[PDB]
Amino acid sequence: SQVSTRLVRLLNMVPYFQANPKVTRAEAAAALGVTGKQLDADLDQLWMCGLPGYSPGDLIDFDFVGDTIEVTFSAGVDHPLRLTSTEATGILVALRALVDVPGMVDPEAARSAIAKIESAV
Amino acid sequence: LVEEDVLTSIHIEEHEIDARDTKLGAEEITRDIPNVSDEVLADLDERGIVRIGAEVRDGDILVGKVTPKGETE
Amino acid sequence: VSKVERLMNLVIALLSTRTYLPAEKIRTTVAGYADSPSDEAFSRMFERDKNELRDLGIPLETGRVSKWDSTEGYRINRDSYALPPIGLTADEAAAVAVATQLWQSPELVTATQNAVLKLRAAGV
DNA sequence: ACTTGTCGGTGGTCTGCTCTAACGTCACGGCCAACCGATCGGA
Repeated sequence: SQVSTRLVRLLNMVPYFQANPKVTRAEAAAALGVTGKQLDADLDQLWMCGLPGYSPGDLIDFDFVGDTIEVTFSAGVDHPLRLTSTEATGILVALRALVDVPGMVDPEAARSAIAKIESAV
Repeated sequence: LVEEDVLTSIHIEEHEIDARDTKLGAEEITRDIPNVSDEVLADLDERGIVRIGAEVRDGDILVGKVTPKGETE
Repeated sequence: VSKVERLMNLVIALLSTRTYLPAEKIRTTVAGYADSPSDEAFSRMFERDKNELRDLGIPLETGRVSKWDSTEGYRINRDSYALPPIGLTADEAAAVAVATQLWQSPELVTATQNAVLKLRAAGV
């Protein structure tokens, strides 16, 4: 599904914008999708969705003063999505654990990350 | 008589409120009170009821209740 | 309008509701569902949208309106929606740097990218 | 390729209609209780 990926991307992009104070345009255009051209087209579509009634004060808001994209109204969308059962989380955990490289982040990074991810899931 | 509390009497009043179950939802006793100021909720404890010993005037909130409203234009 | 707009509006509406919203109210209230020709096209489209949302991972629960109401509606548990807290930052940098290096299977790379994006949306 | 509307189906709950073959057969639970004047229908 090529729509589901976009939907998940937006559902994570809104919390990302609300959690990084005044993120510049380049950081968003390089992190969430390399194509910065479609970033504006995705922001335009995000500007149209909001709470039922779809009046000002219900749709999500923003400030394009310059490069910084800040969100003033989120319409309840503040937290990211939960890592789906197995799937993404399973693959990430498997890759993190089955690494065939001699330990370099083993002391307090790899094991800590594994334990924290397992507890979070 | 006023100074020495000769003809002075104590009168006790009882106010009771119940949170029932309605068809549109359930009624919750809490200190949320959608549209009020912040100093009105100063004598209410964590569970939304006044504190013992707190002086109450006319119109002061004793128990904070709220009911489902439904969809209204 | 657009399918993505319908999905986003439905997600937001089901997130912000307090009681189980029935499908009849979903048709009139949520934008994009009011352009259907008849009640069967809307029903099938809403069923497909529910299937997609449930398969994605978003918790979409179906239950009664209330005790004294026989209508059946839908909600989204905001508490089960995700887990806010995150751990340290140094380990996450190593995890991201090793997230994907040579894997070619589309499912694996898409899953890793989704996990990385969710981690970025939950801090770095 | 993805979406979408028409087609068809399984299963479940709320609501309404019909039927049941020994013989059976003419209601109660209860005062009213003043006390005046006016008036129509009986005797």
